[PDB]
Amino acid sequence: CQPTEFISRHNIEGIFTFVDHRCVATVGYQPQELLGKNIVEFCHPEDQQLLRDSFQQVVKLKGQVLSVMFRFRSKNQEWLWMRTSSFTFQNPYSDEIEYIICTNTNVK
Amino acid sequence: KTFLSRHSMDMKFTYCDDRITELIGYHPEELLGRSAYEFYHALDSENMTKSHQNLCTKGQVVSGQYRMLAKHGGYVWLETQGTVIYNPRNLQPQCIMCVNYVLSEIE
Repeated sequence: CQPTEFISRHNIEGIFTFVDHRCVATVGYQPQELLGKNIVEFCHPEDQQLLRDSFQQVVKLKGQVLSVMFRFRSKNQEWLWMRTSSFTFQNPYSDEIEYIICTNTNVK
Repeated sequence: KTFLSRHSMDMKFTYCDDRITELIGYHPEELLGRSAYEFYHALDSENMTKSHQNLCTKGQVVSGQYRMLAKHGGYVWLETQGTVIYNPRNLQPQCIMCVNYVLSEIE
């Protein structure tokens, strides 16, 4: 079995470049399904802006983790309360954000 | 470049970014389930333990450049910032998010 928590390498647009093989036990979605898709597409319509806003906040933080709590859509197309903690990977050489992760921790 | 390192339980590798194969040489899936302490440096192992214990009681801490043991007995001088995420249900340490920063080469 796998824990109800996973990460994914996504850009500032929420586009999943590579998802960790744990989402199957979290929401049931396959990593390849998120690949090339925006996190906002599987996010609660009324909380899509909340996600977007938080994503822009982490870009302003540059090297800090921001945890946003909303209702993510599972493989059952249901809305579950999940807290996504995103961290902006800042290049140690020069100021540059390579990618942003997303620690999806199920709440209740 | 940077590298995402996931550590849980005994601070082992729960998940490793694919970029680890470009620095340490160890395949991301190969570290999955193996003890990190096994290759936790040689003389810089204390540094990891000390920072780990401190991190677990601080939440987020930055570990200085240490000699990261590669898959060929090499020591990559990389800096790493760790952030322990907590579970919002049972309120307990979930997984440690370690952001590795590539600065120097391999010793």
